[PDB]
Amino acid sequence: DNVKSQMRKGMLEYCIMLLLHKEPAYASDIIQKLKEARLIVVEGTLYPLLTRLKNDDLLSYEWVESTQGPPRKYYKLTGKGESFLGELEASWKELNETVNHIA
Amino acid sequence: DNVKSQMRKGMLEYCIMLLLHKEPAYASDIIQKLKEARLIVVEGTLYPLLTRLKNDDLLSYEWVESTQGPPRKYYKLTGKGESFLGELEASWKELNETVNHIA
Ligand SMILES: OC[C@H]1O[C@H](O)[C@H](O)[C@@H](O)[C@@H]1O
Ligand SMILES: OC[C@H]1O[C@H](O)[C@H](O)[C@@H](O)[C@@H]1O
Repeated sequence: DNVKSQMRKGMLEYCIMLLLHKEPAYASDIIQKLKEARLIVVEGTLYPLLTRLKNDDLLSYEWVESTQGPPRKYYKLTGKGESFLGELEASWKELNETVNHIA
Repeated sequence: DNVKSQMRKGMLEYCIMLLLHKEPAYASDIIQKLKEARLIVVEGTLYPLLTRLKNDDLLSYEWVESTQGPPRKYYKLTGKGESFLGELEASWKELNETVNHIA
């Protein structure tokens, strides 16, 4: 219920930070890169997490302004985002020295 | 702040479920197996997560009753815990088909 929900948000949040770490991207680029990974994540799911990560200053954005379409948010992983990402990746790595003790 | 906190709880929660998946254990066994993994996690950190995972029926416990010491909680990963754990491990695995698209 609550634990499952937060942990699943966490996985998706980590995945967003992962995808943004090399290239900045529109939400639509993120959705598309997920599609290539055989993952469907809709706007209803993706948008609030982007907002949550921006609010904690892990992501930041600038508006891309046009005359042809609406303003689009162009997201990048911040300094704080890159450091926290580095922490998490090393923690998954440690979680395989754990996977030795479990088995 | 908030995102960092929930994501770190998530990592530890996953680690607890990982450690409990083969063997049931006292909190002290979990702390000890973490010590062997070069990880220090104190009671103040571990206890509320165990409680949180039990409350979502991912863990369950029975009291070990003695005349020599106090009652001790003996924890195991539930059916629901094992299934959710299986979901998460496969999701980390998928997160390496993601790690190809990131690079
Ligand atoms: O607000 C416009 C939104 O749609 C655009 O297609 C972009 O993918 C996204 O970054 C932005 O949030
Ligand atoms: O309540 C007693 C507590 O301490 C014991 O040492 C056990 O490690 C733990 O499972 C239990 O929660």
